[PDB]
Amino acid sequence: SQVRQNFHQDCEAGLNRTVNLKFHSSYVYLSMASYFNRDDVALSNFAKFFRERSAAAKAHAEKLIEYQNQRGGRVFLQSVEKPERDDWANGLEALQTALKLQKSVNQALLDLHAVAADKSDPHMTDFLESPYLSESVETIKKLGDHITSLKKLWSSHPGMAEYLFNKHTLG
Amino acid sequence: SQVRQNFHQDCEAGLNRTVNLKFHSSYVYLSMASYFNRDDVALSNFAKFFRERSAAAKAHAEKLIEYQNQRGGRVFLQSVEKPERDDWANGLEALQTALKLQKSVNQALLDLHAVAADKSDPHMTDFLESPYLSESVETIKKLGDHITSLKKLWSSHPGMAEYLFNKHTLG
Amino acid sequence: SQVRQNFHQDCEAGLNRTVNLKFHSSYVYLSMASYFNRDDVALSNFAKFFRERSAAAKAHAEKLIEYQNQRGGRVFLQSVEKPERDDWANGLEALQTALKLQKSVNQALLDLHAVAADKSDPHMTDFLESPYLSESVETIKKLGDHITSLKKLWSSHPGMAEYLFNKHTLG
Amino acid sequence: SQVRQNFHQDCEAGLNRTVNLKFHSSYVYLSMASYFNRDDVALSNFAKFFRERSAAAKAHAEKLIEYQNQRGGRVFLQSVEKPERDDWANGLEALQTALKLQKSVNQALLDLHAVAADKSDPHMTDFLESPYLSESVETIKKLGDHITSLKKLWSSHPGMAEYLFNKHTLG
Repeated sequence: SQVRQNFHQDCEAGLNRTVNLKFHSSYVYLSMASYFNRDDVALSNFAKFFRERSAAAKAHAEKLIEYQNQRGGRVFLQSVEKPERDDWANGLEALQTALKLQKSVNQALLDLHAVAADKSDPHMTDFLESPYLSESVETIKKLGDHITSLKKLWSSHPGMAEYLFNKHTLG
Repeated sequence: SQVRQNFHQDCEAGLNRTVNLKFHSSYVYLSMASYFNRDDVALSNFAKFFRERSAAAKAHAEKLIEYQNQRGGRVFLQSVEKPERDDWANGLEALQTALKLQKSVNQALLDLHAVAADKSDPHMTDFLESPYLSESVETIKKLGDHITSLKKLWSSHPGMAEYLFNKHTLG
Repeated sequence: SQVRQNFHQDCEAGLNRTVNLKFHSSYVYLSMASYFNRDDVALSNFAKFFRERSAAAKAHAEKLIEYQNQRGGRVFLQSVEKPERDDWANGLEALQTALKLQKSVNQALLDLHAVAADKSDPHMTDFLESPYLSESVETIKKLGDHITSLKKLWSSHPGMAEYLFNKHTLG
Repeated sequence: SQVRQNFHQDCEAGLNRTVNLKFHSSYVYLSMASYFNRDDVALSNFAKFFRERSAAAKAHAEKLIEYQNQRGGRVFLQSVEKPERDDWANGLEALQTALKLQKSVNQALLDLHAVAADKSDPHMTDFLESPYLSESVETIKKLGDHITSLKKLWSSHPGMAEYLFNKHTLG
């Protein structure tokens, strides 16, 4: 590629693994969003919250593909694995799963950053820092906060907990 | 000082002790505000409430320094002692601590007022009355009211209590 | 903390030392601001300049506390030491002291950055770079410029120097 | 007087002495204002500054007369003594004279306040505190500041001092 410069094979490869990871998390969140819109769950604001999480992950995957092109790397798309579950049990459990999800995605980004730094690619590290890494910690803190608030209410009445939270926090 | 007139040493000294007191209470409130923003506490409106309490105390300290200058007294700043605790347990406890804090600060202001009156300084007593003393009783009554409302809810479920109050009263 | 990830003890500790440092510099500047408002100094724009320096340092300390929370670290506040002097002699001397102050604070930030880099924390280094490090060099250059301009005038008449500068540069 | 209530003879008498005092200070300031408009002095902003000082004193005298009526006391006007000088030498000297003037007027008000307090008249003390006493200290501090700034410049060149100050401070 007449455009490629100071762009290592490992950073190119790591970039492709990371877009698939982003697509998978988006799919996981779409699943949760759909689950909360079931007539037997009916927590519209929980569903709305995960639709946003999904859209954001989808957008990140798309920007990574664009970055691959901008640097002269070549895009290779892999199949997107289905979410691990079809039923998400409840609001607290869905929320807890997402925290783990966000942390493993955050770990992958840190790893990609490390390769970029190790290969001396200041353009990629700068690119990965904002808004990717910053987005991760903000979301993780937000999710962490939500889990704490829901746990408090849960101790009293889980049924009333989800309803109150769905309305006053996610609404 | 070519400006000094009818300004006693004790009122000058008492003024400096009181600014340090104001700075300390501001620091105490900053501590509480930070505590409520912890991912394991997550009571954003409680944090917001104490940020206001802090800013107000900081502002009072600053106006007292200005008053010292306006009268021809000389400002002497002392170190600001750290808050007594790093952990504030919970919403009710933080609220109760603040009531005591506000009352001891209110007592100090009454004492400063008494010295000013005793030294026959109508400018300082007038200055201390509004908005300092008036600010104190308004805040004390507000804090007293909040403690009552939180105690009611607390009897049922503390977890749900903090969440409801954080939303409907402090929000 | 369910939120903590890739956040080292040293970066957490260094963050707490740095907020205390920021609080102390803010206190130093408040002192200078008050000094210039004395009826026997009367350099209102010098006072105004240091009130800004103070407010900015206070704001930085507050953002660092927020960063500590966002990463899952725990805030520990220490006492804030009083400024080294109560009298700042004159405009040039106050200005020179501030340059040293800003440089030692800038050095501390570079040191904190080095620990973050050494521990491989791209989120913290990115956070420290803008706007902290950038704020430091801009302020240092501004202070350096002011000292040069005041020195020129000083050689002729210090009395007239402070008055002219207070009006045409700081005004 | 069908209106008089809790109004002592001494407070009534002290009120009349104080209006004459206010009228005299107004006259003194009119004199200074006129002096600075002389073709051989020509410091228009100094003149403008003293016209304001004059108008303010005149206004205070008028409000005191109104207060006398509102309480059911009876107004007795005395002759207004001419200012002590016709020539005010220069800007610094005029400024210094005014500081003394303002302090002796401030002392008289404190004395009147003391009689009111001693006679247990909360309406008069409240009336004397704002805006009379507060006006006094604000003006005294302002005058004190101006004298300091002018002294600095004076040390270098008095001629240039008055000109610069007339333009940059009083303008």
